Amino acid sequence: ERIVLVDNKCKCARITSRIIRSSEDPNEDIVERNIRIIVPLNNRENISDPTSPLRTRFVYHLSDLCKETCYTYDRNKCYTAVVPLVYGGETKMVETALTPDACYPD
Amino acid sequence: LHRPDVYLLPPAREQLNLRESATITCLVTGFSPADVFVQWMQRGQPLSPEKYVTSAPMPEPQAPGRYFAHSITVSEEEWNTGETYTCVVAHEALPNRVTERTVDKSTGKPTLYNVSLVMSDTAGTCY
Amino acid sequence: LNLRESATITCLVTGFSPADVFVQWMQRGQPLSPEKYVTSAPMPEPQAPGRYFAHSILTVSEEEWNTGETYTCVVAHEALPNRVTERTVDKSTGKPTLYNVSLVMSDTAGTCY
Amino acid sequence: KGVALHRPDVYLLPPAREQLNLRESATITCLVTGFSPADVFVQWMQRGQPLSPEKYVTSAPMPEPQAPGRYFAHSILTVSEEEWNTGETYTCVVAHEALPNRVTERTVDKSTGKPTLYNVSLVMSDTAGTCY
Repeated sequence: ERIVLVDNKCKCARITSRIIRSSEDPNEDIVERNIRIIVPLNNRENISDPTSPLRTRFVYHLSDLCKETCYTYDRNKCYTAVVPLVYGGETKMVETALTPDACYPD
Repeated sequence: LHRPDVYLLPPAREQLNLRESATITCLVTGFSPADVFVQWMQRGQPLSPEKYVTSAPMPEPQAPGRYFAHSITVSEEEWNTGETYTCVVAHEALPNRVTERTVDKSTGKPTLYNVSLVMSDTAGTCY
Repeated sequence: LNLRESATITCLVTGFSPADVFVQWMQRGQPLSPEKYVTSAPMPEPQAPGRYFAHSILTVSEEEWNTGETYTCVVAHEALPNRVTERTVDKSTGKPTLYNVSLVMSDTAGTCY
Repeated sequence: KGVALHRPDVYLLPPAREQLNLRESATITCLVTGFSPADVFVQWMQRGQPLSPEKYVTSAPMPEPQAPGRYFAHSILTVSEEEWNTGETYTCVVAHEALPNRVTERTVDKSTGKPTLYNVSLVMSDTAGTCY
């Protein structure tokens, strides 16, 4: 029986715990904590604005996230800007899509 | 008048190895004024009064105004599943007079971790 | 511990008949003043009729607790063969807590969520 | 009038490192591939400032070998090497009816181009955590 404590996807962490029943021994059951993280390795300090430097120093407080510039993107949430593209005579002041398959309307 | 503090103390292993029983407590302290309620809840059903003993709000030597109290038994082979033995505290100086905290058998000191973290370039969207 | 202001240590005595036990705290060879600790009065046990239980609470700052110290709890009751027993604590009284940390670097290896 | 609006894929390629040895100039490019139909407008923005059209020359779409329906084209810009030595990232825009927004943007500079050094200094602490 694995119990998921927090699955905060902004930091992309899957903190979760399990109990392991031992052999024919007194029931002083052990406690285990599997942790797995994901780092973009290619993103920047600001995940949306294309001006911040590259991600160099990473901080993972395993208590703060369980309640704030979260590193990885999300399945649906994203930030996007607007270009001055005109597209010839027919003016096209069109909103853009910074993240493909993630900035789609939802 | 101020914020009570609640902590959980799991039974010591030396008590459990006797294979006779276990004792679980959640200490409440650093609260003012006195006359603070405590209730024991398990699996959503109320716990019978006799299986727990509640102390009185005595003062503590360090903080004069603040008060502290105590509450406390299960069979040895019952806590192995935990059931987390929830205790809720009802104090006047609380948002909703509820500051529930609970700890199960799994909750506690971890013997080992085997923390296996992965990392790779093809990321950035929490795939 | 995680708020870093002070800590409390508790000594539990259980399953004694009759009443009138004695408890105090021994500090690495020298006693402490009585007001630094609070001893709960004897209380009848619900399950066991003739047995009793009691608590002793001692509060001391975390900063000095970061140093080892002994902080021994000593109890005297007639039922004991020598009429006196005691125990001790420390921050090192925990467990080894084996680690099995594994880390993978290659982006080529297949990853799962 | 009979062509599916396939997703116009856009890639950015930076000047080769060997080109940055004689300290003469550089050459960025953006290529669009796998789309239909033609008549796609492409240009570069420099931190939101429009770039002079004469500074760059784009290509004309031609049929893709593998997929006849898909087309592809290139746009090439030439800049000085010290401009990249100072950073000064740019972005290449697309104008094709396939995308609902009809526009996508990228970003190319020294940092994003083949980082030879990996300064990873991750910190992990408080393994117990407060997660309740």
